[PDB]
Amino acid sequence: SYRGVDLEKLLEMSTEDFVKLAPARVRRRFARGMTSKPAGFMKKLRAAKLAAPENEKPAPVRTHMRNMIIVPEMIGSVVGIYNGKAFNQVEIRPEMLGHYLGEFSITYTPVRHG
Amino acid sequence: SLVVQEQGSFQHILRLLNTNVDGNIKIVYALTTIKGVGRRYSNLVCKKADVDLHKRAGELTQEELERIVQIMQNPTHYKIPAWFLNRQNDITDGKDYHTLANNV
Amino acid sequence: TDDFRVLQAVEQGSRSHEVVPTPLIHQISGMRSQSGTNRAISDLAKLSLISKMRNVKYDGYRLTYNGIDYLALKTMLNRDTVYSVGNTIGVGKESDIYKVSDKNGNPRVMKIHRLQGANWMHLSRLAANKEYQFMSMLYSKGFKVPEPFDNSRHIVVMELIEGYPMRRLRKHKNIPKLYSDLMCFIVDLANSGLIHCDFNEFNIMIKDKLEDENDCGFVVIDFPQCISIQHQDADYYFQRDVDCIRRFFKKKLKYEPKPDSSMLDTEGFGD
Amino acid sequence: QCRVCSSHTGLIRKYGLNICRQCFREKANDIGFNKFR
Amino acid sequence: LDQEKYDRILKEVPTYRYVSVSVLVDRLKIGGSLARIALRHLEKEGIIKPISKHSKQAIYTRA
RNA sequence: CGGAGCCAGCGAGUCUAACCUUGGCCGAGAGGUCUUGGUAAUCUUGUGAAACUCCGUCGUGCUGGGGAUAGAGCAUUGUAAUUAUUGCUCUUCAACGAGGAAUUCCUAGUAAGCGCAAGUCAUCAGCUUGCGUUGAUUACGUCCCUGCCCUUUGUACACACCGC
Repeated sequence: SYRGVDLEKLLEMSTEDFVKLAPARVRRRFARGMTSKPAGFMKKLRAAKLAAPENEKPAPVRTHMRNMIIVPEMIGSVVGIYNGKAFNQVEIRPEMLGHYLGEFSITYTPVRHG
Repeated sequence: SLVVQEQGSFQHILRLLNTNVDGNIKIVYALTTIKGVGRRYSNLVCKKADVDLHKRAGELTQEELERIVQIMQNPTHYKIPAWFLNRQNDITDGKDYHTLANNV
Repeated sequence: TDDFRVLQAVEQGSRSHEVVPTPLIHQISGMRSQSGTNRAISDLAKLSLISKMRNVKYDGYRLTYNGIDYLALKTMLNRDTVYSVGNTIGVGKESDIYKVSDKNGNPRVMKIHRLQGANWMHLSRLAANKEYQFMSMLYSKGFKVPEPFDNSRHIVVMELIEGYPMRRLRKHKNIPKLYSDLMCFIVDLANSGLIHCDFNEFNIMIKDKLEDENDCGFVVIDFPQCISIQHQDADYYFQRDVDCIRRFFKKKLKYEPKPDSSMLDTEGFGD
Repeated sequence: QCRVCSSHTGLIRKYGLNICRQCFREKANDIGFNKFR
Repeated sequence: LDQEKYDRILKEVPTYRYVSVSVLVDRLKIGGSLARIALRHLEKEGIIKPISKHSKQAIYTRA
């Protein structure tokens, strides 16, 4: 549940209704605007979702736009997020809504002292 | 002011919401002892309960403790709106919670 | 071997006179031609290992702090010591402390001393020798203290010890025995004939072995403050040690003494 | 950003005149801020 | 515990030639807050006589 | 902490743009709306700053000192705020009981405490500079330490012997 809402009811929501259920950061992000190129990226994303076999994982789509709000349109896709060097493929969950894509890809090696 | 003296009748340490409260501080700063409750929260609760907050917590009747607990489980029904509570606009339920002391 | 031997020779070409001219470093080395001596001195000067003092009609060569420690490293190549150099933990007043390692791979501690022309070097040498002999006296008496490896003329190389100061130590379980320890150890100091006036929180270092056997020790580093009991002011020095222990154990460990602490007149019937 | 002679080092970025502190003291005798006290 | 703290104020204040804020908490019966309530109450009664009054310290005199 | 009183000065401000903003309504606030004044000793501005003064709450108790850390949301600038730019609300309340070896600066409106303004400024300072408010102690002596020089001249053993 994102606001106490069932999952499949969330899935078929538009972007703007998810802004109607969003926190202040997501609302003010979408209220200023969005670039035209992620629309074609979402068309490629849904085409690769249409290239998915039944009862399995979809085609992983590689992504650079780390600042994009995970809208419930993209729940279930296997996405390889680019950390600055490499792509990391994670299945988008309903637990991942409202987040940037940058929150799910570590961009550096850990520092080991002791 | 007038020295209003009481023949005993006050308890040293009360217990409320499963947590020990010292019945010698002001009621704001005695209910501040429990978790999830600070200074202004206990202050506004006891102003909605109309509690004399210059009175200490030993001179407080348990009926006002019941009023304070009723404002604990009902903050939004007693004209304390959403800005004043702990967990506003949740993700699990979409509601406003004031997370209490031992329920964290 | 050979270049280090000739650098040792011009090290030995320092204990002859004052600020050494060019032909003495030519001839004390006793090398073949202009090549080795002049290109070696230029390699010194470009690495700031030597400097030129031109006092009228007189060339001379001024050794700074740089071009010494190599020889000490050579002196420590002789005595099985450090191979790799450099990790800064602590820049003190009369020494700079580094974390180093041997050929064997164990990390050690390199205290270089910087206390020119002869006197900076030589007073660093006297400081290193004095501290090495004081460390030798403490370990010979049996004081728990870091074990010295060597004192490479003015750079002291010793062991590393797994400890952390008492300011970040909340408490232990055996607090009254720790108080009896930090009373009886100053008693042992007065029985040595000395009083370490800076017996503060930052001095006392505790190694922590286990939590069951309780076989641990202590490390006390108060070297430019130890004062013999014969001096003018040792009474309240001893009392400052005792009372800093007591005020720390009252403030931090919340412990008050049930036995009365030792005075200077108590410890006058000691050593 | 230095828009005069590509001299970002020490811009005086105040008031948009944007001259480096080297060339600001070259052109110091053209504006009028000179040595009094 | 009302009749075995309160009247010791009425014994001690006529004893003490000087009664102020913290030479009346010192009896180790009361807090520093209600002490000034007892000060104003003895102002109203008359055992305490005002010398000078400030919001942090107030000087009085026995009767 | 809660009220009240409300004292300055240096600056700085928009064009072929969105600067400084007064005032009025909405919002707990952040902020938002609607305008208006000022290209400036004119408006912002009397910049009603902070420290300060008074009265009440507190009562020495890591306390009602502290505010580090963390949670939740809400707004603002920025295309983009995630490793949170920042502002607001509630909550979570850590080390820290005047601080070692050692270290810095300083003689009157100076120190110290305080804030404000201007540049860094798309947003914020704990960055730098000037301004003003309150305003100590104690020297007005010294080369004893630290050095810095200034000189006087005993001199080069004018390079000697050696043991090595």
